[PDB]
Amino acid sequence: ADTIVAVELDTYPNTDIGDPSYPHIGIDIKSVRSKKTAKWNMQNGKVGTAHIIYNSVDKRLSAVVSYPNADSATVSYDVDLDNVLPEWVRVGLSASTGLYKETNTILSWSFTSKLKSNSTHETNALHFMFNQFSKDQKDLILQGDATTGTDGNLELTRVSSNGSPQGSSVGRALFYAPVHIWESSAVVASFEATFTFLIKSPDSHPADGIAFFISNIDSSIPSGSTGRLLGLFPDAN
Amino acid sequence: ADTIVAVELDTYPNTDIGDPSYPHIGIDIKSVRSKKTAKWNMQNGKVGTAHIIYNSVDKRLSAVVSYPNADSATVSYDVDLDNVLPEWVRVGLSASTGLYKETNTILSWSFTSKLKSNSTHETNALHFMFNQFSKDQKDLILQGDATTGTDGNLELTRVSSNGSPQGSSVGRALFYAPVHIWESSAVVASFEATFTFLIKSPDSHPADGIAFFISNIDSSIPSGSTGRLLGLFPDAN
Amino acid sequence: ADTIVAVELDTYPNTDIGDPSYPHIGIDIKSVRSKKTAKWNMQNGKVGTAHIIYNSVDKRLSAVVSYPNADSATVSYDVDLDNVLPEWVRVGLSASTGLYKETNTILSWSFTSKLKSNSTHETNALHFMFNQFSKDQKDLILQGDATTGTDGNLELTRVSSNGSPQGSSVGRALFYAPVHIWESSAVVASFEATFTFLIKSPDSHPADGIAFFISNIDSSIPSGSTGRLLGLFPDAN
Amino acid sequence: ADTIVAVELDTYPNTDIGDPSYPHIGIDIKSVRSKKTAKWNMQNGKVGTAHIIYNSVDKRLSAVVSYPNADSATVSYDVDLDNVLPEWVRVGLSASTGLYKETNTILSWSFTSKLKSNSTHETNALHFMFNQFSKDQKDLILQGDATTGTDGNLELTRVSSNGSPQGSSVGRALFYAPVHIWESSAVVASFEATFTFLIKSPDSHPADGIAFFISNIDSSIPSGSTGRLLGLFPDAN
Ligand SMILES: [Ca+2]
Ligand SMILES: [Ca+2]
Ligand SMILES: [Ca+2]
Ligand SMILES: [Ca+2]
Ligand SMILES: [Mn+2]
Ligand SMILES: [Mn+2]
Ligand SMILES: [Mn+2]
Ligand SMILES: [Mn+2]
Repeated sequence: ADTIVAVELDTYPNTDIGDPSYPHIGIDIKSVRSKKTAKWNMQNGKVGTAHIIYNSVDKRLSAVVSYPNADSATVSYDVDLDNVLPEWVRVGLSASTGLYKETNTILSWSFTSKLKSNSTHETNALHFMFNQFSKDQKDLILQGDATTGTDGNLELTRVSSNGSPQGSSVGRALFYAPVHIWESSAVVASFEATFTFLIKSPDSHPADGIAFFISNIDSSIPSGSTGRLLGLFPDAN
Repeated sequence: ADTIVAVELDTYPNTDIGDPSYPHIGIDIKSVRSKKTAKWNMQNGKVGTAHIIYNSVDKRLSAVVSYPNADSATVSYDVDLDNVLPEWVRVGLSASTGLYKETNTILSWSFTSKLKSNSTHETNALHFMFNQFSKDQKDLILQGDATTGTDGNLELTRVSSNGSPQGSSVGRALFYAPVHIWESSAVVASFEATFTFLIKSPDSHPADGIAFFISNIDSSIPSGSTGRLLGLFPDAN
Repeated sequence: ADTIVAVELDTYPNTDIGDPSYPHIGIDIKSVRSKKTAKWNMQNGKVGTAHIIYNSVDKRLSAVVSYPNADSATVSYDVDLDNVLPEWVRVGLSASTGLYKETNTILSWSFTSKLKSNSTHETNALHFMFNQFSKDQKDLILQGDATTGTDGNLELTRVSSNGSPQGSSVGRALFYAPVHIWESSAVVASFEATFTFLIKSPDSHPADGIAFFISNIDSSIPSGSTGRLLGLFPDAN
Repeated sequence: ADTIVAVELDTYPNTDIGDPSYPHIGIDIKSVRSKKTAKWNMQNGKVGTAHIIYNSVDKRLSAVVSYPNADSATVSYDVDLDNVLPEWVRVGLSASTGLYKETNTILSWSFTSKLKSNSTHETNALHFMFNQFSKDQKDLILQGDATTGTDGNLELTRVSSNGSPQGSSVGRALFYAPVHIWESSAVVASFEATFTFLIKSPDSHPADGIAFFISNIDSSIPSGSTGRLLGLFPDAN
């Protein structure tokens, strides 16, 4: 099985796998049963923004989510990612629906990783920024039901020709290049990610959510990971 | 009196003001008596690099210092800088000598500050990078004995025409623009700084050190702040 | 008198000073009588974006302006800016109204300048990005009628309490730090600027326009530079 | 056959394929017979830096090469790259030796590509920066004799265990992700690249050179492209 670290924007409360009884933001370390959660006042049909930050000095994975005109939600968890993830990873976005559903539309995604060595300075970095997505977006690896180019956006889960979200859908987008998150000479390693999203549903109960994740380079959607598993995990262990 | 937050590279142990009995890196919050220190294996005559990082989510000021071919030193301290510093600040480098002395030569200095609001994204930033310093470096405010342009470097303390460091010297360089570190709409604020330095002395006992600092916009060198006060503080309280 | 280089977004045709008979984008080198113009299909009440680029190898000042859903306009002019401007400059935005009027609202402004020397690499840079403007925006020098903070924007010219633009108005905003555009060791120097603007008028004939400019560090609004002079020039020579 | 655009640092004069009678920098558009050249005072055993710049407004490919303590060389050529290259490309470094030889050592490589659309702003970008290269550099596609990790560098051509360059060698390194250089909504597209290199030879006549190139995504070393063909072209047409 893959190795996954993720920040989830979890729209549906599954209380038997430890979700709180409300939409929430969570930090997931090798399990869908988040290590830490915070209440998230999710707004159906509004564009929101998520930010994720980490560095190897402090060893704290943190995230913040907001909408215009609204207060933010934040969550943090102390974890040494070099003890969880391999030295080379891929980074991605994932989303799912089940019997309950929503659009999982990404309007923008940026990421920056840096490795500073002890050689005079000495800086190594990767940065990408998407503010549109075209039909043939060659620097993304699309998995499952994910598509690019409809209204210039990344649709992680299936949307009907009329714009209605579909149930029982899972999809992911991974950046094409592998990312180097640990190196033996690094004195500080850091990453930051931001994405803007639009979660809409005809229903009072949207599901299931969107996640930013970091994985082994060869990660793939686990079998049966629709719905509450967010396209990330094979089971709810 | 000014308000100062600083990361010190303290080359001389002054044990009556709480220094450990060795060169050390420290976090200074409104006092020269560091809140946290770590041992620093300072190398006379070699070029080193310091990194300083902070964000308003985690509220942890951290620093790392290294040389080529050597292990690093690091220090961290939990502090909410919005409860210490004003909303607008200046950022700078400071150094001093006393009866013991050293060169306090800066070869490069970079800084990045970001304020992310809840408006769609919404990013505000300041970045500067110096890898040389000319004679008339109009975007630096020089204080005390600091000069620019000798061998293209920033000499924080006085150096004789022959290159020998002088005693009883203090000097600072502040970036010309004020820096916005808090704003009411910000959902995350962060800063990072890096500088490369060359501390050389003819003597077995160099003094006194170099600091990266953040201050009120109108900060000036306190009277009598040569030597152990690092050009930062009026007394050792 | 100041030394001015500017890219004008000129909303009102003043045919006796060489304007074409339509709104236009122009390159202004020490005169309001542009060296080069292109037709600009200005849209009253819509948010547009302008981009300005230059480097010292090619010695060509270029600009592009667009709106969403519309084609762009572009203009270029061959000019060695080191023969026009001093080594240190300030950069700014300017706008005016006369007997005809418009809002001259800036929603965002970014700028990047780089000087690459022959020392190993060796990079020097300044970057700033504003996506909001607060009431007390200490890193801007405001001149004339310019204000910050109304709806989070920079209003270059006066707007009544009800939002109606006023006539006979001029205002500018300059970045606080001086900018180094030439240095003796530089092997390549470049700059890029972007700003987003909203020009609205109740009238079929808006005036007078918005400009991005580069000037001597001590530049000030010339006497009598409302209307067709764009807050930039003392006369129409 | 591949489609190649390159900037060559050509160390050996092959006068029957149009080289000038001295080391030179050149712009190569689909042929090893440069469209434009300039004299290059190459220094055996010294670290140099090359810069390459282009944008779609001006349609001018320019390059500058220098050493510390020395004057620069520059070359430019007017060319619309959207009429030469496909919309998606890979970017790379190439080098070769023949019966004459040199080390073709890369110490650093950076690249930035940007696509600005007419949507509010709207920015898309890719940036990478290498200041070291490890043994298993997963974000580089190595071709031919290229290796990474010896002394932390990228060795494009073969070097014996003792550090002597070998003859009859060719090697390339391409960034792993495809790069988007044209898009239908872009109003400005640009790229910039920088690399630092060390060309050393025991011989009074080093050969053959180093190039930065842009190619179809599936580009490979052409058969027989050692020596004067620089790992780029199948023949000297
Ligand atoms: Ca759930
Ligand atoms: Ca001390
Ligand atoms: Ca006019
Ligand atoms: Ca040749
Ligand atoms: Mn959950
Ligand atoms: Mn101390
Ligand atoms: Mn005009
Ligand atoms: Mn040639």
